[PDB]
This record gives sequence, C-alpha cells and structure tokens, in this order.
Amino acid sequence: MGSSQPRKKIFKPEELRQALMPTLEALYRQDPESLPFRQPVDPQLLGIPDYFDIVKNPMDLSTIKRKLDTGQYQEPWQYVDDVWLMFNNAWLYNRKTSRVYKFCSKLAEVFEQEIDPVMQSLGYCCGRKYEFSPQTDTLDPEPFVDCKECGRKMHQICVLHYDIIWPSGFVCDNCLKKTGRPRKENKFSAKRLQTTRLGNHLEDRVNKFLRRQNHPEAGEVFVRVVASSDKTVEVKPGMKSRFVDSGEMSESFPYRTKALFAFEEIDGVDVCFFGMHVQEYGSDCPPPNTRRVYISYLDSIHFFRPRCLRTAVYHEILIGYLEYVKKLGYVTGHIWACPPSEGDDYIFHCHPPDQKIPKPKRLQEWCKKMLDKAFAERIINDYKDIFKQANEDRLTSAKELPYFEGDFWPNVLEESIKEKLYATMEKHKEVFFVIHLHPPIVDPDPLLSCDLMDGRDAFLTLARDKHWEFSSLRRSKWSTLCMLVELHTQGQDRFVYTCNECKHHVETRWHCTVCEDYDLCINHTHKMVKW
Ligand SMILES: *O[P@@](=O)(OCC(C)(C)[C@@H](O)C(=O)NCCC(=O)NCCS)OP(=O)(O)OC[C@H]1O[C@@H](n2cnc3c(N)ncnc32)[C@H](O)[C@@H]1OP(=O)(O)O
Ligand SMILES: [Zn+2]
Ligand SMILES: [Zn+2]
Ligand SMILES: [Zn+2]
Ligand SMILES: [Zn+2]
Repeated sequence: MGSSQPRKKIFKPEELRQALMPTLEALYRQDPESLPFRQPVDPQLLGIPDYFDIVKNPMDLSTIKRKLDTGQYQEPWQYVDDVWLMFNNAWLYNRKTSRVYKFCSKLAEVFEQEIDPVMQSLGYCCGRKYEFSPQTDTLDPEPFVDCKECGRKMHQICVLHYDIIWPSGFVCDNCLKKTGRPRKENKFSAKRLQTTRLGNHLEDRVNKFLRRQNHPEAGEVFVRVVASSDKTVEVKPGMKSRFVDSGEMSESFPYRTKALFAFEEIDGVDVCFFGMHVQEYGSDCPPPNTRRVYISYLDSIHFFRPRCLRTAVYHEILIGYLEYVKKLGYVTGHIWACPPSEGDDYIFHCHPPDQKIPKPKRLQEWCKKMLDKAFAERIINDYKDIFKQANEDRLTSAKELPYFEGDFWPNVLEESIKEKLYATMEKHKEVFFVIHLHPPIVDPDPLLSCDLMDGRDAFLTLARDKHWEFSSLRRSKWSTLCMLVELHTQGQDRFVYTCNECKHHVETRWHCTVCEDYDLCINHTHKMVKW
C-alpha cells in the first residue's frame, strides 16, 4: 500500500484534547443521562448476557476520555466516530422506549450542538455521522472527500463537491483563502439548463408573484422543461377488440409528454422543489383525446423558502401551465388527484420523513382551491368533476372518456372484460377532475431528448442507486447538484447553432449577452461576444 500528502494537517494531542474535550465534558455534565455511559456496560451487573453478542464494539465516555488523554486520536473524526459508536450501541441494544435509549438521545442532541462549531473552527464541515436511508441489517455511509491541500476529510454532501464540476479535485474553502483563488463557479446550474417558452412562462409568472409578497427569505425560482418527446398510448386489448377493430376509436393516440422541474436558490445553491410530467394531446389527435392536457405526475419536496409561500408557488406553476396551453390552443385539462400508495415516491427518491402525505380529501381540497384561484384570475372559465361533466355532456359509451397513458380508467375498463361500469365511475367522482379552459396547436418549443426524464422511472432508479435523496435540505442540495450535472452532461441532444438572421449554420458566431438565445452570422442593438 502506497500513500502520500506532504502538506497534510496533523494535530498534536494537546491541540485535539484542548478543542475536543470541552464537548466530551458537556456529555458528562448531563445528570442523570450520562451515568449509564460513564463506564463500560457490564452485562453481568445488568443481567444481559445478550450484550456482547449484539454489541461487538463497545464504547463509553471513560474509554473516550482515556483515548483523548493518551493521545490515541490522530484526527478529530476518530473522536467523533467513537462517541457516535457509543450512541449507536445504546440506540441498537435498547428498545426505543427504554430510559437509557432516551438518555442516549439527549446526550446525542447535546453532542450535536456542541461538536458542530468545534469541528468547524478546527476546519471541518460538522461533527456528525451520517448514513443513508434503508434500501430493499446494514446501512450505507455518506461519502467523504479529502481536501487536496489540508488532507482534512470532509462530508462531500456538506461541502457540495463533485469531480465532474471541479475535476482538479476538492480544495477546502480556507485553503482557498490562503490560496487567493475563490472556488470556480458551478456552470451546471438550473438557470443555465436550456430555456423554453413553456419553462419561461411558468418562472416569469411565479417570480413577480413572489415579489408581490416580498418576503426576505425567498430566493429566485427557475422553471425548466427538461424533457419532451412524441409518444403514443396503445388501446389495451379488451377495449381494443371491442372498439378499434370496429373503427370507432383509433388504435393509438399521439401525445407529447413533457417533464418540468422548478428550482429555488437557497443558501446560494440550486434546490429542486417541484416536478411534474404532463401529457398533451394535440389538435390532430382523434376523439376522445383531441386538444387535452393531462397531469401524469406531480411531486414535491417541502424545502421551499419561505414555508408560508410554498403552496401558493405550486399553485402558480399549475395555474400557469393551464394559462400557457390554453393560449396555444388546448381546450380541456385533467387531474387525477391521487395520493401516493405505500411509501412510493412519484418523482423524487427520498422525501423528508416528516413531510406529510395527504389524505385524498386533503389532496382533493388542494386541487379544489387550486382550480378556484384560476377561475377567479380569469384563466380558467370553469371546472367540474367527471360525473357532472360526463353526463352533462351525456356520454353513454365508454369510448367517449379520454384515454390517457397510465391513467386509472383504461384499466378499470380493461379488467371489465369478463364482467356496472357507471357504478365504478360514481364511486371515485371526487378524485378525477375535468378542467375547462374555453386554429391548429403548434408547440413553439423544440423537443428535448432526455432519457433520464423520459417518464418517472428513470430518475427514481438513478437516484436510488446513487443515493440522491431528497430527505433533508442538505441532501436535497447535493441531489439537486448531481441531478443538474446529469441533465447537463448525459442528456441525449446535440446542439446545432444557427444565425437568427441568415438561416445559415454557424460555428464561429456572435452571441448576445442579454437575449434568450441570440446569435448572429458574422456576415444588432446588443453588445456581442464571439463564441
Ligand atoms: O405542501 P402542500 O402544498 O403539498 C401538496 C403536494 C401535492 C405538492 C404534496 O403533498 C406532494 O408533494 N405530494 C406528492 C405526491 C402526491 O400526493 N401527488 C398528488 C398530485 S394531485 O400541501 P399538503 O397537502 O402537502 O400539506 C399542507 C399541510 O397539510 C399537512 N398535511 C398533509 N398531509 C397530512 C396528513 N395526512 N395528516 C395531517 N396533516 C397533513 C402538512 O403537514 C402541511 O401543513 P404545514 O402546517 O404546512 O406543516
Ligand atoms: Zn459534515
Ligand atoms: Zn484544505
Ligand atoms: Zn440581442
Ligand atoms: Zn448568418
């Protein structure tokens, strides 16, 4: 085994102890909570032959005070590792209700407040031990990066370092203050994801809205369509032989699906807080799907700042989507207000343990207020539930109900092969919404090929394998960081550049510093730079 780091930071025993032990003392000062932890657990005093079969690496205050007085701690992380070992043993062996388990959780909250500022004055990120949430006995550990100058190990998520963005490796912020050099800018930002008129309309509408409240904690919101492609939904086998072969419905229906995300600036970095896939059935689509939009999936992570504006901003995006597609020529929109089953995440891979999953009544009230806001603001003319809408229009055939990919109704009808259906319809009236917005539809936006966002499964899968959780602010920041690198570097679109004036292909060009995407053939009112 070969090794080397010449200007590494090494701590002499007295330095660590003088810094670290004021934290070990705050644990001892907890009475009675520290008392079962001041000496090694003795199973023969306590009556637990169990213990050493269950706890393989015992640890306690006295042992830590010994190592800290002997100098057995080379780096500060070895000290912190040993206290969390102490806490983790107790949390493990004892049941979550026991006294000692609660003693431990008091000691741990005390350690957490004490160790963070200390480790940061010693030049580290924090003094926590982090593990990722459980997957399908052991848990996977958060990752570390070493500063190429210090050698001091840091949490990659704490410092938000990624070699793809900064390929010359991780250099700590303090070593950069002596370095003279600041960190170089992350060019893989949300703002810098390719813009679109759909994306632009949504973010432009929300930011003036956030402005009208003018809360000081709020940051900028970026809305980006990150995928678009042309698909078809195949009629399932039962309804197929009963209606397509007869020629009453088309065998497949074309639609354009789009995946879009919103990001907020929080602590000067991008945080993804909202995501949605939609299906858009244009004006050349045969009945019953002609000129319809459907919200396939809507997902969210509650870290928008401030909390008191979070939902209002979700409504603004949704309300904004309807205004946009109405303008392009769509006539009706549809929402299936269904809360996720089990602990299944629609779009984001690990929601906060304490983000409430709403009751369907809550979910339906939510949409109810959402649509009402749009009617009032003169964007929606009206909206009804499927029954008041379906037979107010007097549908009597199953083929007159819109037929959308992955929607409930194609499979209620598909099982109904052997077998009443109007009764199946009446049971769930409230969860299924029909939204009334009111010359071909022309999407002015180009297609974005992005397999990662081609439907909701690809991003869920990649985030589970790579542990991009959205379970905390710090993890969402990291997951967003990497999500954005994936969109920037592994999308599947290649870019041809054309001069906005001469329709010609350009390589060398003058690009406008102000305009959305403006280039001129070398052969204009704005300052231009050569690219
Ligand atoms: O914060 P919200 O606007 O979020 C709405 C969302 C639909 C975006 C959200 O629930 C989400 O991300 N859902 C993902 C999957 C899904 O359901 N998709 C369906 C698309 S139609 O408002 P909420 O409704 O989430 O919550 C607002 C407050 O209500 C509390 N709350 C929610 N669920 C609760 C349950 N089961 N029990 C009790 N309270 C519940 C939340 O805590 C929120 O209260 P605060 O005071 O803000 O904490
Ligand atoms: Zn850390
Ligand atoms: Zn450093
Ligand atoms: Zn210009
Ligand atoms: Zn030109």
